[PDB]
Amino acid sequence: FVNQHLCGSHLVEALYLVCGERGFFYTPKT
Amino acid sequence: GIVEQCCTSICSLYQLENYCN
Repeated sequence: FVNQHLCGSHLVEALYLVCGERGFFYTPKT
Repeated sequence: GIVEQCCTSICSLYQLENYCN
């Protein structure tokens, strides 16, 4: 799932699955 | 940032993990 173009909700969902209990930050404007 | 690395170019696990807390 990781090795592709990931945009929008699809990117948020990949972060969710990979980071698990660590959580994550999503900062699209950087 | 994440959009440039993962949306407009091909994502990787290495890069995704840069955004885990």
